[PDB]
Amino acid sequence: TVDNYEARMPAVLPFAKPLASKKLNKKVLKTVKKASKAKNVKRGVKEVVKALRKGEKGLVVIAGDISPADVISHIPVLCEDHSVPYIFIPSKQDLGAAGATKRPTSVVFIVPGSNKKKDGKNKEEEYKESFNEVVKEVQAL
Amino acid sequence: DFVIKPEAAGASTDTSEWPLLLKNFDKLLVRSGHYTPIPAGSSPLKRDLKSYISSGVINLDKPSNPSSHEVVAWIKRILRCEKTGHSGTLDPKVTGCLIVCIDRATRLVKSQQGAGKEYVCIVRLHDALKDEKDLGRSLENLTGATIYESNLIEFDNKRNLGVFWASCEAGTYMRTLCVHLGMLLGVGGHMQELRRVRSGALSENDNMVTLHDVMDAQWVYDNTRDESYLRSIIQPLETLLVGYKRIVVKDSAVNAVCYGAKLMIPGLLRYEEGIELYDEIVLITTKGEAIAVAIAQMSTVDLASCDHGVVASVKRCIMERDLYPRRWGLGPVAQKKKQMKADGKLDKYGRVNENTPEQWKKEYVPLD
Amino acid sequence: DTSEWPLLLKNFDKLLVRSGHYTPIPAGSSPLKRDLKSYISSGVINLDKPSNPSSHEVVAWIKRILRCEKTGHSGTLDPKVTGCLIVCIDRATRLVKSQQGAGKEYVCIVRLHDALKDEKDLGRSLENLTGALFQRPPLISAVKRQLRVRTIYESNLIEFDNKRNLGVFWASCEAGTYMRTLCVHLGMLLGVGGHMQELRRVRSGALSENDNMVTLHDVMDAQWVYDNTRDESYLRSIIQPLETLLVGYKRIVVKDSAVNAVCYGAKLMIPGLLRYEEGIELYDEIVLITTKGEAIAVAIAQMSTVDLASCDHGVVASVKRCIMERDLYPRRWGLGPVAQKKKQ
Amino acid sequence: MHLMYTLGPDGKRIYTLKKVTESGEITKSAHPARFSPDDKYSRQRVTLKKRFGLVPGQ
Amino acid sequence: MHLMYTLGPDGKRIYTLKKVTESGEITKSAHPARFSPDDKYSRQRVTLKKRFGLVPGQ
Amino acid sequence: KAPNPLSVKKKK
Amino acid sequence: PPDTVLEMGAFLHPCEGDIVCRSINTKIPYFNAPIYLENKTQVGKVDEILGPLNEVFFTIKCGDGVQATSFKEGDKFYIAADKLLPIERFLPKP
RNA sequence: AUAGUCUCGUCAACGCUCGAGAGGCAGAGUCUCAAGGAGCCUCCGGGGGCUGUUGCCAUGAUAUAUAUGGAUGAGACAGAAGUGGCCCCGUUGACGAGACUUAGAUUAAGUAGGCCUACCGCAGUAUAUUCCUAAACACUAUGAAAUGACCCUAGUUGGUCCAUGAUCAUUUGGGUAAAACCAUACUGCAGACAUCU
Repeated sequence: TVDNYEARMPAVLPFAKPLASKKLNKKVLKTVKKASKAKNVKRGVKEVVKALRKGEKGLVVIAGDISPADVISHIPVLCEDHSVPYIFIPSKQDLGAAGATKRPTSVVFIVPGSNKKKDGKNKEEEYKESFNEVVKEVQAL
Repeated sequence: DFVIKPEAAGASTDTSEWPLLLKNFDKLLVRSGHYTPIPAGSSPLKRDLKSYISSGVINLDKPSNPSSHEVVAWIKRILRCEKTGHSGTLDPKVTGCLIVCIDRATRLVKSQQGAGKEYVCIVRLHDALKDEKDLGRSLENLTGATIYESNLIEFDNKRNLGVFWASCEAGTYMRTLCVHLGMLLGVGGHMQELRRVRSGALSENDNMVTLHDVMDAQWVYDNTRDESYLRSIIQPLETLLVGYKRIVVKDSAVNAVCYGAKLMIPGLLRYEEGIELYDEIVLITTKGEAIAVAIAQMSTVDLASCDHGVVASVKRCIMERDLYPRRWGLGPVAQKKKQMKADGKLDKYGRVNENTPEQWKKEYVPLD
Repeated sequence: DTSEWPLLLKNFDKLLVRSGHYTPIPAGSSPLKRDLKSYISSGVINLDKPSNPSSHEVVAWIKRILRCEKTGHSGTLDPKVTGCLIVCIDRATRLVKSQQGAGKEYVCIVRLHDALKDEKDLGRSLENLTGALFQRPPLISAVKRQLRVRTIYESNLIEFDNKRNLGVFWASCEAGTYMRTLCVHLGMLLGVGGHMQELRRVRSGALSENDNMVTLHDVMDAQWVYDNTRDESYLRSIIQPLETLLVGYKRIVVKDSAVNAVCYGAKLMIPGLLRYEEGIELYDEIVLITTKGEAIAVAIAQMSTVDLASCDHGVVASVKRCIMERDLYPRRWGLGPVAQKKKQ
Repeated sequence: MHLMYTLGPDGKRIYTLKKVTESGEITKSAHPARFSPDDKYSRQRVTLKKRFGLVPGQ
Repeated sequence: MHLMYTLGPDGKRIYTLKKVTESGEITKSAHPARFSPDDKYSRQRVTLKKRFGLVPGQ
Repeated sequence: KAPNPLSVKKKK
Repeated sequence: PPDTVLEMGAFLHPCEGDIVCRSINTKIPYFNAPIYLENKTQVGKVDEILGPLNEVFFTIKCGDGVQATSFKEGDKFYIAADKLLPIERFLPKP
């Protein structure tokens, strides 16, 4: 089938900057999937906003094909307030699939170290290098 | 050389692009072109921000959690005004169009009641249909005599979902309509979603904004001192009066009409074709401001034909009382009546007595 | 076809026509077709002011070079600013503040006292300083130092060198805004400290640096050319008419017979109105022009569009400030049909 | 939700149940976003829309 | 002085801190030359600019 | 402290 | 010292020997107004008022023996009640 | 006197989704729910499919629960708490209360006094002058430049300025310190509805 990267580009909101490249989008989706296996993830606007307000640190991934736009139009400047890097991807179905849920989600906040279990700590250690290189490539934009 | 030559090309006055109540101003028949403008008042689009908000309406997209009264109270809290209101009430689960009137615009709430409403509704059918088109036929069984008109937009039998547009008074009749569609189809059906696409004069395509827009515009004005966004989201109350027939008033008679006088022939400036006796009309100035909603006490041929009479009576006064100066009593017949009252040819109230000369009994007709 | 027409006569066919017919009077001229004395006495120079002199010294220099009777400016007195300086000569001084609502634009270099840990923060700090702002005038400025609110409408960070510690940014600001205070505030929000290294005004009111900007060498060379050669072309090239300062104003075209009465202080009436803008509102500031495009006065509108279109008589405008001289046009009042009928 | 819409040539809404139309244009949700009167993010929304010229009247 | 400029496609100035742009174009100083009211070289400047047509009046 | 005498002048 | 002092600012960072504070007070301070603690002891006076209307900052001119590096984030700085003036004054009148 | 308008609080009548709660919405705290797991089959420890229209949670709503939905959320604590956080029908008539008026809509160059003055419109002038002197800013005259000059607890190779004149010394001499508007006084020009064919 057609990939959701090329499919959802007409639906991308005008303020969806920075937008990930296809290789970067694949790396972000893989990192989100590994973090969801680590359970080091916040899904949806409510959880992401609450975690940002408490002071959690990580990476924010925002879907681009969001209608209406007032669902997510406060997230990027709120991430800038708390010094958290963010990046936009064009598809919310892919974000939900990588975020270990059946239905699509709007925004994902990877917070490393958010799981109390030791198995979650080991999974954090194994996806840590991918998370670090993704964050460096996002901040390089 | 570059000099504007005589009879050169230039823009001609096209009143079709004039805003709001000033649109098609050339269609109005002219009672008189001789008048003195008073440098008072403003255009409805050019009011200062206090008068613009105090005379403003908001076409709003209501969310699916709250009711209309709660949204109106929220808008009053956000804009920090004295009064807010609305005419068409939406149920909580319904989204769509809602007209919110602010302060002086709340005077027009009662008048716009009873206007037509248009909804777009999704009906969920409990079972699949043997024939799809029968649903449309079923809709034609329910349309008319109360649903005035309806149109089936789409119907997916695999999803068992049908979206259709209809015109009706309320949304509880939409629940009832979906239940009767289910019963006459025989499979049974209920309402999935409902949305009002038109409430009264305004629709969803006529500058609908959201509650986030209202909050952001108030925030921008408070913290940035920028009024453009607040002026964009808020429309004048004259937008609600475009359907009415218009009568244009001289500036000397505006304040007298605002206090409660009956508007008369010397005050009339322009009038519209098709004005019939006892029809509801709108009294406007030359700047397009709405003075009042009135009742036409004379017809169009009468307005063309008579030299004296009562033109209209104020049903609901819209304009503030002291926006225009008091210029009544300064006319020729008015000063003559004052002189007769002072000099004993009329009593203290102005009625005819024995000292009144017979020529005043002939030429003057008391409209009181 | 009217887009190439100069100055205030540009796009004059968009004006609504009240009266299409008039009989011209062979008096006056176009602003570009004036004689050289009237051209200089009504002239405006968009000057590329250098860094070292102040604006007062530059205005005095232009007055001494061109042998004017007075010259003026309404620019901010920050030292070391280069770029746009609007110099009004003689009568044009009365229009020295006609474009204050247009604002100004600046390209500014900020020097940071230390290197930032994060580069992008500088841009973020600039985005924090956009909007209504609390500013106090610096010590160097002649304006009294009280706290005011000044609006920066839009700003953009052009470049930043963290090793050189220098940041070039463009800003659009309200008149009365100081960029020295803005650079100090940027340094205060960053925490490293900073100040204004260089400042350049790229737009002042309506005129910009691309709108025929000349240097002081151009003024002195043009005066030398006219003195020794009797050639006006270079002096006419560097000097602009005052009508350039009146763009963006709503225009009313006045009949020739009604011009000089307006110069004598009369209100403008409906029989003297010829053409007018769409959307003229009551109490707006407007410019009264002739058919030749020369400006009679700045006036205050007494009627709106419907009254301008459909009223047979009455006050159209009241003179706020008269630019044109008396008796440039003949006195033609008292000759109209209604006035002669009442006199008879 | 199920109500989707597109914009016609005139600019008015065309209502569909489809996520992707026959022409291939992705449809938009008709219902507005959830609002709370105690919302505290007007600054963030205004800043983001002002970075891209999306503020009405800008 | 640090402020340099180059000419864009539209003719407006692009301001920069660099001597040479990334495309390789040499940037020009944005500030004007220093002026003295006692300068006595108008004849030389006018003659040289008339020799090459650089006079604005010409 | 005080206005100039030429600034505030009485009528003739 | 005044009997009643109101919390004026919160510490942000030092800047060139001055203390930058985000204003936690709705009103604008007087120029050179003294800045206190909860102990009513003066640490300095207001040096500069800056920032947008929604987010006002002020820098304090530190006195003798008062160092900007000695204070940490979250420290509150207090002003007298009469040294505040309403923000409506600086806005243009209607 | 009469009549109208605006702001209000009661009764009656007629309609409606039939209207005050164990209610709803917004917000705060705690907890639960997102196929994040398990098995199988392939491909090169990881990737892709199958179980899986499965499972987990909510929902009886005019209702198919073999159903409809699920973070652009739902449920429990909570029939609670709180409301000094908000919301809970419309039209007409009558009564009572407070106000504003009681209005015929003027003026093709003004207002007030005794033919003339004063105010009003516009345009100008003045708002200290001369001499000496202090200071600031910039220039200019003379001499000094590539081993150029200045600053910093000072350099694994610091930074800034610099013939487009830096930084030093003598004073060589002149320049700038405005303009616009308000207020007061004075002077002058007009009282103009704009024909021209």
